Amino acid sequence: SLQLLNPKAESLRRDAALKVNVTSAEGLQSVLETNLGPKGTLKMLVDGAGNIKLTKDGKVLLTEMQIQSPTAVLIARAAAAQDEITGDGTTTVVCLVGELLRQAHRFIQEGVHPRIITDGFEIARKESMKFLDEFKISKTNLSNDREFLLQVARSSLLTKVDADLTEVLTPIVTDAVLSVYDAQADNLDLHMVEIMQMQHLSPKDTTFIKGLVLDHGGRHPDMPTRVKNAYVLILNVSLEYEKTEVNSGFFYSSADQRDKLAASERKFVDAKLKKIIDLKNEVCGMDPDKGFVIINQKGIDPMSLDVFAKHNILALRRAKRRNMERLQLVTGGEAQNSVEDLSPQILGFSGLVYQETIGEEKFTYVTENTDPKSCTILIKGSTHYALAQTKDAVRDGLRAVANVLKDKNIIPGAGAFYIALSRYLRSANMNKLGAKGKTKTGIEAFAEALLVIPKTLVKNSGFDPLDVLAMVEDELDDAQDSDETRYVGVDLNIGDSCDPTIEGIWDSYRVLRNAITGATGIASNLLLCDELLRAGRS
Amino acid sequence: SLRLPQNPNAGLFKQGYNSYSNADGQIIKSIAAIRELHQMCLTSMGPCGRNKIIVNHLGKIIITNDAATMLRELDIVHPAVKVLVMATEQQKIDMGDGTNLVMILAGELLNVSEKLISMGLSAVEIIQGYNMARKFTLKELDEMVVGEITDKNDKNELLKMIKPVISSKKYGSEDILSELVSEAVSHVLPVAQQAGEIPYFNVDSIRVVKIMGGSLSNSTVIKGMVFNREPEGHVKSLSEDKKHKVAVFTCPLDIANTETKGTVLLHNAQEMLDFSKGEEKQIDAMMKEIADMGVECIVAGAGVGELALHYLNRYGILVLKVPSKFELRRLCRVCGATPLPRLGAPTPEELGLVETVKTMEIGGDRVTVFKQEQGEISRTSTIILRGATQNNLDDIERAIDDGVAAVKGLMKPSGGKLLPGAGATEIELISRITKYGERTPGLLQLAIKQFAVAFEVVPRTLAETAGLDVNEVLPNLYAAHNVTEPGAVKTDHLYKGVDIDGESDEGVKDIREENIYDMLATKKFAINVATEAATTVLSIDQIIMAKK
Amino acid sequence: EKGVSDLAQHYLLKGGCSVLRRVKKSDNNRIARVTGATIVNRVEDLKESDVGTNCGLFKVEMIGDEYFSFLDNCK
Repeated sequence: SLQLLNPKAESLRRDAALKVNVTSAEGLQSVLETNLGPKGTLKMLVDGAGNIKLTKDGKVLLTEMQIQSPTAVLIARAAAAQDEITGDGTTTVVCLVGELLRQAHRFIQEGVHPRIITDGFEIARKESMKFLDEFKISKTNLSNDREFLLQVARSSLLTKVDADLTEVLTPIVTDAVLSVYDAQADNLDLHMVEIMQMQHLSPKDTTFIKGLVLDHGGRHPDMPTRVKNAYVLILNVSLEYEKTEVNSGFFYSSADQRDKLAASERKFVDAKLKKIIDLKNEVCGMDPDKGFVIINQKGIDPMSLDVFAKHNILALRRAKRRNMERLQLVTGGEAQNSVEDLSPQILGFSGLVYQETIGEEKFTYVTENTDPKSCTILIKGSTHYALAQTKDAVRDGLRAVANVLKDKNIIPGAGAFYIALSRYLRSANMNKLGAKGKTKTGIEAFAEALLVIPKTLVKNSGFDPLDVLAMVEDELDDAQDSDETRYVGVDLNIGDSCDPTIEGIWDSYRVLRNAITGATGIASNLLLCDELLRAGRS
Repeated sequence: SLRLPQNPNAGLFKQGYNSYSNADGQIIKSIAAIRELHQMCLTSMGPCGRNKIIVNHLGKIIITNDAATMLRELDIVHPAVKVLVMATEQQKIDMGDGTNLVMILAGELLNVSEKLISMGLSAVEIIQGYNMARKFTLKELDEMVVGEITDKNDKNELLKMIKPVISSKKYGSEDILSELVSEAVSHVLPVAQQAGEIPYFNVDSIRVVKIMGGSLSNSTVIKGMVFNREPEGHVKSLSEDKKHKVAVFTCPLDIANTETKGTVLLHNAQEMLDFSKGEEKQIDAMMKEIADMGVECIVAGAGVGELALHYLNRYGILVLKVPSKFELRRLCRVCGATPLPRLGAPTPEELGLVETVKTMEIGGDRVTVFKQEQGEISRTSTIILRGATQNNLDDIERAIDDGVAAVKGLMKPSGGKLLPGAGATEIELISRITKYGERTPGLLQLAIKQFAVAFEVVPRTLAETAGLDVNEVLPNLYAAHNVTEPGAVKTDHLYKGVDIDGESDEGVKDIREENIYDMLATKKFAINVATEAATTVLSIDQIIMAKK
Repeated sequence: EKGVSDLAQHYLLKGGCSVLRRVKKSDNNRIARVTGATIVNRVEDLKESDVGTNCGLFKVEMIGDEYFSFLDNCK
């Protein structure tokens, strides 16, 4: 009846629309089916502009490649938002949504109404939350165990890269999150850790730095490159050509006044420079061994750079805005806007300050701080895409480790959480559950869809997913009567099971909680959509 | 039956998106795509290598055999080839040496990998085979090193470093090209022996000036920088000697103007009469303090007004225009001067020293001579390059830069660490990795043994480009390495290498007399980048492209 | 409501005042209702009677997408 409303329109409903959500999500999951797992495939994206994106992250695949199918658009926005808050779960939600639609599609063809199918999804998901309390293992942060943070960080590292880059980046991420933990217990992920792309040597040479690094360096040659003890002065005011306010200007009567009025431009510049000199007069003690540096947020007039060169003062201009907030955490001083009020207390402290000039760009390195409140991670790579591959690998590992220190609990990985829900939902009595009659079928479709992820891990290893899970179910049968509580994982190397606690495989708590909740709402809204049409004024 | 389903549910992505996976022989097509541009750089390898012509969209022609330079102007399509393209560019920037080795070595690792994949080796086991073999390769390079550069500067020792590097790039005459580069290196070295200071070197210090005409034998080395400039007021040979005092001003010479609304204000005719003579006294008062200091030359960084150039010709002061920045920055390093923005009297301690300034015709235009003399040594010397064609002038400029980058390798490490040349470095590693492959049990020995087979391209390329049969010459070279080591020490068989043309049959005795060697710091990063370049291609199971 | 200079934030920080990004007109009406404040355009006419009070808590929580600032009412 739509052809009467619009001259030209396209619509598909009932069985035509039922094949939209099932088939489109099947092709999207097949792209990320080989992605899941540490042995998963590696994909490279090359656009028409010439850029190269090489990563195993499923979020880059969705953002770079356009999707004409509207069904995957709902999945792409759900998988992208999962990586935003929790830093993980992009490929997990896609495998949950795409499979749950197919597992529930077999009964739709049998005549079961979609609503009573989606109603069983909420009943089965609420049980996963009640089981989550007994499934999680409590960890006390008062022990300050470093080995615990090493095994959790390697979960995301072994997936994105191999063991070569994993062993290098494991202590770097651990040393980065070590300074994040404080007596205040507040964890701030953005200011504590950054990603700075620089091409030097090889990607495997990436090292950790305990102090802030900047992209700028001294323009004047006489500026000391290496300063033993430097006092960092935070200045948010810029000395340079101003907007001048509509450009009123000067009018000189005689040629002697022309040069007399030209000296007024340096009157305002030298006015703020005398305050810096007066501040240097307090720290003048041990001047040859010590030093004084200036870091500015905005560009500095080259006319005034010769003033700092005679006093051996390192000047830095055009610095980032976020870097100004971290100068109090690294050096330990305070920020100063107006130069009228200056005190030695706001001056920072650094044990080593040096600059390494590579190519045309110059970088400033700061380290050896008494009590540094923040650190950095210097990313090195051979190629442009290598800088992005490490960027997506380290950043995804940040939220994984940071979420561990937020709560007191941790979730074991290696498919131990998905297999446990299968035996729980199938063996649970329906009288305790609020679902009865045909709604019992919807719960079985949710439990069977969770067993594909541990089977998806095996598909990348070459082993038969059906035969490797036969020994997993047989081990959990005798474990209940033997008075032994042990979680069974999946080892892809030997094609047998394993223990995530002994092997060190752990997963974040916020990732799986938001993934199941997010994937349930996506698949439920798709099963409840019986018609898909396109209309609009263009 | 008439029309295919044409890949149903393909509307998930745009029609321009294509999916290519390791299955269906696409990983073999990717390796075969490397061989298209691999054979291009094979004929360019060695001193007998052949240069290539590449015409860009703008019409500029760059004739060079360097793999890193040729891949810049070429438009690359296949994604995994860009992995090989960007791998050769990093080797040229970092070490400035061994660019053709990274291109050839990374391409041969994929060729031997085609047989490895056909036998059923997974992509994971192939990567682990190259990583374990590369770690053993880097350890054997430090064991096979012979000799050292020791002292920084020597007349003879600089012929064992820059000369073998520039032999592959525009071979021509040997001693002619080696003396021009080796002379400019000794000037930029601070020397100062026994003082214990940290040595320093700059790769951008030596500048190559391209001047058409003449011959290569007429080239020379100039201690100062050479520019094409026309003096404004007058030309002066400055035969009055006693050197000179020179000052450099990065700011232009002119009356200081207000940055906002510069305007002449005259209220009455009394101020108008003195306005014309007022500006003349301003430049006179400013330029008088400079002339009183004995400054015969002034370097300007921007346009200078005519009123300022008048009083400069009164005292006989030369005028130099230095546009942009980097051109003016290297001028002060020659004379040891510190620029200051003001037009006042410079500081006597910041004044430079240049004995003579000459203007002569070289390529048909007037050039200014900043050349220094024995005393009061200067830095950042330039090399005058004379040639008939401009195309040869471009690659020789890059050939000299390859020798300048080789000097940088004498600073950061502990020494030069000379390695046997003529391909003897990659050949000795074949017998060592072969023994290493047997010492490792398991299925990983397949990728380790084939990793040493990829090193056979170096002796085969030098023999093929020399007009010799690779079947007769190559097996005859293994006869020296098949006898292993005798019951007595002092074994010189490690100096055997591949010879170009001549009498063939191996030859050139021991390369120790030939003096051609290789750099250890170059071979370290050349193997690492070439291995990671082929590893990246083998680590990608599926390739996705857009728009094509 | 509009943008703020980096010079004005220093003298406000010395006295304890807090600076924020420019605010849309729609949000200014909701803030005045919660704390009982009155919108004051003229700084010279600012008085203690138009200052908002009875604010429960001021906190900022970290979320990857954007920052979030909380203003609680004393009810």
